[PDB]
Amino acid sequence: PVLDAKTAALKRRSIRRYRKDPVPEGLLREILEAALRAPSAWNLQPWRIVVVRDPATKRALREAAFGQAHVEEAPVVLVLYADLEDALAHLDEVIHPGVQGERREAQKQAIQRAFAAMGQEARKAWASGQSYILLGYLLLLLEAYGLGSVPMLGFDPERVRAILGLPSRAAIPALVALGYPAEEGYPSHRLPLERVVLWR
Amino acid sequence: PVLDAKTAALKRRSIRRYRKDPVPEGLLREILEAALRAPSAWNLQPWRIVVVRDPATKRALREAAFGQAHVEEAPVVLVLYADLEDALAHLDEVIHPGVQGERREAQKQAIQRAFAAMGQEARKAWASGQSYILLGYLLLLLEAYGLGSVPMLGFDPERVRAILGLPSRAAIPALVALGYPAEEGYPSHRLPLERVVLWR
Ligand SMILES: Cc1cc2nc3c(=O)[nH]c(=O)nc-3n(C[C@H](O)[C@H](O)[C@H](O)COP(=O)(O)O)c2cc1C
Ligand SMILES: Cc1cc2nc3c(=O)[nH]c(=O)nc-3n(C[C@H](O)[C@H](O)[C@H](O)COP(=O)(O)O)c2cc1C
Repeated sequence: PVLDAKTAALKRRSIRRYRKDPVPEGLLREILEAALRAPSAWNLQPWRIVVVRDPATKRALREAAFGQAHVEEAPVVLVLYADLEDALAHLDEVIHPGVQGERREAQKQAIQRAFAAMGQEARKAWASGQSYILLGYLLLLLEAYGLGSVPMLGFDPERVRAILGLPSRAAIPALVALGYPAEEGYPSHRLPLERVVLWR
Repeated sequence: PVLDAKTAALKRRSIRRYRKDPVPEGLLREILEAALRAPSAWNLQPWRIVVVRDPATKRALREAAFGQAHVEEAPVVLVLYADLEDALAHLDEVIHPGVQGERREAQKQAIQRAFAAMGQEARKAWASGQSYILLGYLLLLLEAYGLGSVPMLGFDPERVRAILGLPSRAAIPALVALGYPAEEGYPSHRLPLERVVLWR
């Protein structure tokens, strides 16, 4: 009974306490397959995910996340990383299958030229930005399936790269702890609509 | 009959041709109120939205977006901008209402200190990243309500800032054209799950 998207967005709160029940791999795969349909500029999809269930690795990530207890307690921690260089080395995988021959090359050169003119920090920030569209899809879908989650930026990226063996060029836009909820979550407010939106 | 979140994510395609029917302001406000419940680091919510319906302004934005015709043809264009300095000047609006007295100050100083040590480009990229979580929520909700959309980065940000009178420090993570669909949209692929996800 997956929830409608409006109820999911209005009811979500971050959850930091979880039941001890495992999350079935079949259920996780259905959620990730739907979240990976998120759109990105030029269909580049620079996002990459590590699903961490091993207890020793979760304990190591808890230390990298300044001791946040939910990293170790949740049944599953997702590491969302962005690898622009892996995307650019495999551009034929993201170009539309109908766009072939000479059209494919012109699209591929325009993309390579745009990124050849950018530094390492700018590339990481661009690929991280696109990865946050996928994060928005994933948080709404986790709520719609009845799972709780907390996205995190409070961690040392150098330690996370070392524990998992990630490339030095990768950016890590978030860790996400998830599982079946054992708490309601705290009420949080948002700015009034009229403070954020201007009508023209 | 808002769609369930899984069907919305799996069926969405970008739409670039629209009917001439207007989008009622009451319907737009319900969608934006649900999308503005997206989460952000420290609840900072650095996103700001301009709803553009004026025909002359849409024509000016079409030129700024290198002539993309859907900017002028859609009934509504949303301009998503990020203003980190406006968020930091009003930190009392985002701090939890129960966190008062001395606790409020310690939270506010930690936030101000983190951003005082960053340059203008880094601040814009950080606020743009958080704004893409809201973009993910908004694209899924527009599909769930039966509207079509296309998010865009193909535009000159200096021209958009001038047309709307935005601050020089603002980043513009996307323009979004939307309306009732007049086309099915093109089929697009995503990478295989096993290419993007590693199980540990
Ligand atoms: C990108 C990002 C990073 C965040 N980092 C942390 C974190 O490191 N630890 C934590 O407990 N919550 C963290 N949060 C949770 C946010 O504080 C929270 O989403 C926000 O206060 C609104 O609360 P809600 O998610 O309950 O609606 C983060 C959220 C996002 C979107
Ligand atoms: C941040 C962003 C910027 C994009 N910019 C443009 C644009 O300037 N013009 C356009 O026609 N489509 C643009 N697109 C649409 C993308 O090409 C498209 O989302 C992707 O090819 C997958 O197609 P789908 O959205 O139909 O699933 C953009 C998408 C995103 C997410």
